[PDB]
Amino acid sequence: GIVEQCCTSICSLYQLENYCN
Amino acid sequence: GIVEQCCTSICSLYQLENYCN
Amino acid sequence: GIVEQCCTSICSLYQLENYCN
Amino acid sequence: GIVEQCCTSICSLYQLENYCN
Amino acid sequence: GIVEQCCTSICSLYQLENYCN
Amino acid sequence: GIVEQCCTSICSLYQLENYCN
Amino acid sequence: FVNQHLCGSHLVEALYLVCGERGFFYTPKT
Amino acid sequence: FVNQHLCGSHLVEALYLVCGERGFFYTPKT
Amino acid sequence: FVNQHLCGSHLVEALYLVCGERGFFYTPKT
Amino acid sequence: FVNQHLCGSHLVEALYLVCGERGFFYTPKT
Amino acid sequence: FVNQHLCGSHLVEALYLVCGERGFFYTPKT
Amino acid sequence: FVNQHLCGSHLVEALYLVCGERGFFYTPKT
Repeated sequence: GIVEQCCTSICSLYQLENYCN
Repeated sequence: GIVEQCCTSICSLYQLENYCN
Repeated sequence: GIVEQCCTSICSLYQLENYCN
Repeated sequence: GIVEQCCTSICSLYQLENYCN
Repeated sequence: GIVEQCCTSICSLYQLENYCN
Repeated sequence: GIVEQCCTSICSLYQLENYCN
Repeated sequence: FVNQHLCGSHLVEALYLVCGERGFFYTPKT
Repeated sequence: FVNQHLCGSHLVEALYLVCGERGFFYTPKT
Repeated sequence: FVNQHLCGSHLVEALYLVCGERGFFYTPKT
Repeated sequence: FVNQHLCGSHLVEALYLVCGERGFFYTPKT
Repeated sequence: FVNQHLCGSHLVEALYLVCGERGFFYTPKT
Repeated sequence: FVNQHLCGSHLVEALYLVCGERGFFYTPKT
């Protein structure tokens, strides 16, 4: 997932990077 | 109403059309 | 109109009030 | 504070003015 | 591209669908 | 200034940090 | 989490997006 | 820089903010 | 529903709208 | 008037709105 | 308080902000 | 295309995002 983990209490910078292209 | 029904869990496309002008 | 006059350089408070319901 | 009191149920106009510069 | 064609004057619905997953 | 330099073509990360508290 | 007073500002974004060339009446009262 | 079709979504944010407990009619046509 | 970290980005939108020609200090700490 | 770097944040809002239950790939490069 | 369907439109704003010159894949499914 | 009066509401979104746990002073005057 990507939105569930972030739309709860915000994700870490390094976590978002895994979805970056 | 219009905001109460939509700000809860989002409304259907056809529901919004009733408020369109 | 309403958007043309406001999306240019912002409208006055009293101007928006004319569109308020 | 400023965000805690406003991100709950919105603050009053006069309250925000205290943070204005 | 995707942003260049849309951030100019908005894209068509069918155009955006090509980027949908 | 702060908005004039950023609302034009976006500012650098280090530039924004100067306005951070 | 604020309230309708700020949540509705985004409901309208999609609302007129549906209409496109049309408009709509928004009343953040109900 | 898009156009009115996306600029108006933010004009409304302030529009109903002025009204608060009131509503308003928004027509992204003119 | 996120949190203050994203809710405050919209509180400021109205905050400086009130000031208009003035500014304000925003601290997403409390 | 900023640039694509801030304009695209709103293009995506409508982009996934179209998909709804679907997703999409966004590249603010072109 | 809406839902992910409107909350994600702002998650992406920060998402591509991190990438900057890069893109990303957004799927409002999970 | 509006002006700084609406463009700055999004500059701040990224501004405090950088600070995260910190705040910042925003003056839509210059």
